[PDB]
Amino acid sequence: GRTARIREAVLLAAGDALAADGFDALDLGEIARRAGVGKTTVYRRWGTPGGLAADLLADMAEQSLPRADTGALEEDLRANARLVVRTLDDPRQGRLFRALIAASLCNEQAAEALHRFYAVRVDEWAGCVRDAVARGEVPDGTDPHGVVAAVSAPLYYALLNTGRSLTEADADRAARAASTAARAGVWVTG
Amino acid sequence: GGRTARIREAVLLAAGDALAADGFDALDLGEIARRAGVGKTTVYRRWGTPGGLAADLLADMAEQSLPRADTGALEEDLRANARLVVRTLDDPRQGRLFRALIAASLCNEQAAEALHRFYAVRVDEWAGCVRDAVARGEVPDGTDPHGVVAAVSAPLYYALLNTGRSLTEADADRAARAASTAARAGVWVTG
Ligand SMILES: [Ca+2]
Ligand SMILES: [Ca+2]
Ligand SMILES: [Ca+2]
Ligand SMILES: [Ca+2]
Ligand SMILES: [Ca+2]
Ligand SMILES: [Ca+2]
Ligand SMILES: [Ca+2]
Ligand SMILES: [Ca+2]
Ligand SMILES: [Cl-]
Ligand SMILES: [Cl-]
Ligand SMILES: [Cl-]
Repeated sequence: GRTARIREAVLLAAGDALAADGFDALDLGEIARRAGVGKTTVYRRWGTPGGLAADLLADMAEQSLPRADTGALEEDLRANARLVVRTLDDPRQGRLFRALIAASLCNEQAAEALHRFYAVRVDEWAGCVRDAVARGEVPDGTDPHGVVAAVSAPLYYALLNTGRSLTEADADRAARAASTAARAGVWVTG
Repeated sequence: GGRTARIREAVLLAAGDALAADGFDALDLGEIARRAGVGKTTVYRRWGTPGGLAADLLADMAEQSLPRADTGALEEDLRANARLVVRTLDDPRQGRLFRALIAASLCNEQAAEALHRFYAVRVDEWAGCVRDAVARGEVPDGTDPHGVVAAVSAPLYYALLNTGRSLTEADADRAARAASTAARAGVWVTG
């Protein structure tokens, strides 16, 4: 429909601008000009740069892809880690994710949406751990969220804290570390 | 030495207070000068920009970072580390300061280089624990100390920045236990 294709264009423009210039530069009147839509429409619908980032993160969460299902926990977590590395190492996507994390640190609306995005992604990949528990590969009571969060965590710590580039070897070690600890019962609750 | 050093101390204290209160976006060098009781021309001359002020604060934070635990056991060392990270990030002031410094790194290349240097200093210091654990035969030869130590802090930050979950002591203890278990199993042996 009309407003659906306008939203699509406005979100594309937002992702492009965030990747280019970061959250500090994101401006709704400019996104309106770039998307070719009335300034009033963009302000009315998204309100602020943080609302625009929030809705971009909503869209990203809604389109997040299903988990791998290989039959083995480590292979599943490796598929996960390698996709996160391919995403963060992409010139555009890596700059976009940095800008969206910056938005979350600057703006409470964007923070809520960023956390919801990671909740959706973790909860999807958590199905791998539920399958590993059912097949007896990891102990009963293993928290799926903790195991999955543990796979992405060192990839983001490299991105953001150490400032190192990520490699496929980093993805494999993130998955191997989490798998090893999960098998040993590290995330068995209580 | 002297008034120049006192001015830097005052300006950096003022910068930390402002970052923690109001964030990177809000930092203004003229306001910092007033808060620190220092002439504004000196503040703009010496630090230039909010990103330069953040970078120098991170330099001071790196220079002052505290020595590692040395308990005689890898997992107890990594647990001391993780508990300190959680106490820092869960502290109202310090947690806000660290979020603001990470925001500065994402927005400003000068602050980014300084941020990465800060984490390099902290990780390299705690890496001493892993080298001790190798020498005592607790983890295999060839274990990468950087990788093990980074692995401890990583899920704590991913809670802070990505999931938005509050951090607990139990989170610290699992972070240390996961990295220790993985390290003993040879996950960070280079090659
Ligand atoms: Ca612009
Ligand atoms: Ca404007
Ligand atoms: Ca703000
Ligand atoms: Ca704000
Ligand atoms: Ca699913
Ligand atoms: Ca204030
Ligand atoms: Ca020192
Ligand atoms: Ca020792
Ligand atoms: Cl993730
Ligand atoms: Cl300024
Ligand atoms: Cl750290």
